[PDB]
Amino acid sequence: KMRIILCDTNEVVTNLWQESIPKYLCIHHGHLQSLMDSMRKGDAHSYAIVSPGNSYGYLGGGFDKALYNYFGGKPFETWFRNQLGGRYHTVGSATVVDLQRCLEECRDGIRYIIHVPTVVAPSAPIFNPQNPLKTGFEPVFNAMWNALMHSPKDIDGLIIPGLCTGYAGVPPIISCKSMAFALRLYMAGDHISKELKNVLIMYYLQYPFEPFFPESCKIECQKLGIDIEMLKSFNVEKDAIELLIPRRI
Amino acid sequence: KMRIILCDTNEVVTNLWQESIPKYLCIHHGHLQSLMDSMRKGDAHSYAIVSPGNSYGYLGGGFDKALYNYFGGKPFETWFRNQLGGRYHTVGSATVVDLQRCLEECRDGIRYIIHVPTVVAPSAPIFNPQNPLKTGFEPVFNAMWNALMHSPKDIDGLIIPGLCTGYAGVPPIISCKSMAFALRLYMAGDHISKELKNVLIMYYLQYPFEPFFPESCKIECQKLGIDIEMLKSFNVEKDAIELLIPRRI
Ligand SMILES: Nc1ncnc2c1ncn2[C@@H]1O[C@H](COP(=O)(O)OP(=O)(O)OC[C@H]2O[C@@H](O)[C@H](O)[C@@H]2O)[C@@H](O)[C@H]1O
Ligand SMILES: Nc1ncnc2c1ncn2[C@@H]1O[C@H](COP(=O)(O)OP(=O)(O)OC[C@H]2O[C@@H](O)[C@H](O)[C@@H]2O)[C@@H](O)[C@H]1O
Ligand code: NA
Ligand code: NA
Repeated sequence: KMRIILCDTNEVVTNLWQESIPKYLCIHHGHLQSLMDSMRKGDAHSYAIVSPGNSYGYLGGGFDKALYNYFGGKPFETWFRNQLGGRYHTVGSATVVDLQRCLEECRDGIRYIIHVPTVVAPSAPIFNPQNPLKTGFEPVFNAMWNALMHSPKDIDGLIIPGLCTGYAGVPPIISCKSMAFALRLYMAGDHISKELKNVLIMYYLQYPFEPFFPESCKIECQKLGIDIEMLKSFNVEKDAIELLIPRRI
Repeated sequence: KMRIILCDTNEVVTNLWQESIPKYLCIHHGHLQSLMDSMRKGDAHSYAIVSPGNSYGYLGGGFDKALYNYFGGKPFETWFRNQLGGRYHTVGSATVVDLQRCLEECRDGIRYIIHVPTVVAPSAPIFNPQNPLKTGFEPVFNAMWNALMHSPKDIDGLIIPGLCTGYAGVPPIISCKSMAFALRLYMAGDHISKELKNVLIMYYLQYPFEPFFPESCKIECQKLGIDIEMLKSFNVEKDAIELLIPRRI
């Protein structure tokens, strides 16, 4: 129903998206601006744009900069930061900014910006090859999961760029995988219970805590064709997402 | 106006709280249960309890366990998890659960539980001495900041235990410092602009990004008696919070 548009100027990101994801979803290699211009020859449709930002709402670089240019520059940034309460928002949070208030700056079919801080400030990458899990796989998944969970149900399409793949410095190979996983859970709809999705996330993030693996979910894995042994030993650095969410689903 | 009650069974945590914090705030060494029993000889008052939990809302250990016992055990946990949508909530998020619905389980003057996930699951500590900042100072500050920002404005008191100091495995000496800082910013009220607080957080977390340090905040530091040089070089492991928020304020 809701179209998901993955947009990014880095072909490495777009190529990786093509590989890890099975209409309902579209991939666009190129600038957001052009995708927007391109978004004027179809409906002759309201969207929300996920933007990986900083904890303060400044839009001085990366994807945020495209948003800054496209929506009115420095007055828009000023307005934007005020919508966020002008204060610190933690990485792990997500805030929807309604552009409808433009009527009090309006443009195209974009009504929302889902602000998801990926860095406190771009003073240094968040990534550390010593632990690609805590500084890569996990933060990207969380940012994607929150953006999806916060997506207004009234929109026609959701525009999302690579997350943490710019100033945050997370390798695309790592980010794309977590984005693909979050999206795969979301697209599984009700074919997988919420509880089982919770369990799949827990093992994907390598937190093998048995007490949080209910028997009902074990029965559901057997019914869905998910190998429980491989689930309990899922290694985010070597195993395919398919082992958690079979495409047959 | 709003009373803040720091409660914890670990005397190391309570002792450290005494040292890093200057009525409006109370410290209680002891079990939450007894503080609640104690909370019946004063008003002859509605509170909110901050609870450091996991991403799934299970209440099987630590402070959450006290909540589990006190509010109805396994039916309460079941109800609690449903209030959270029965799904994954990221570390960095905060969700207020209204116990008012008890009338459809009601007890004392507690109306809210501010659920702040500090771990995905208690399968291992989140702390790593290799980087006490990214795995200690920062996550504790974020959890405290969010709990405070999410505190309902209608409550009389806010009950908070040590955050990340149990199953998360963050040393009290580190956690208490970040909790003290978050609380010091909050208690500074309007005596410090929101923007300056943003800057103090940024440097406290060691993200020295100059472009995010507005000139107006520099002028405000000079006016408030804050040494800008020491701000730009604040070292969370060696410098006193006082250097960021002078007690004279
Ligand atoms: N105009 C654009 N169009 C499409 N994609 C873009 C554009 N500009 C950047 N991108 C892509 O968007 C992705 C996101 O990178 P960033 O914007 O840098 O975000 P990430 O979390 O790394 O970093 C966010 C941080 O960087 C700051 O610019 C931003 O304010 C925030 O503090 C990258 O894969 C990048 O190639
Ligand atoms: N009954 C109690 N009364 C007062 N303080 C208590 C009590 N039980 C524990 N505490 C204190 O509360 C603090 C919080 O520790 P945890 O509850 O373990 O929480 P922290 O983030 O480490 O870990 C949360 C994680 O542990 C799990 O139990 C919980 O569900 C979550 O997954 C500690 O300083 C601990 O001494
Ligand atoms: Na950005
Ligand atoms: Na707890």
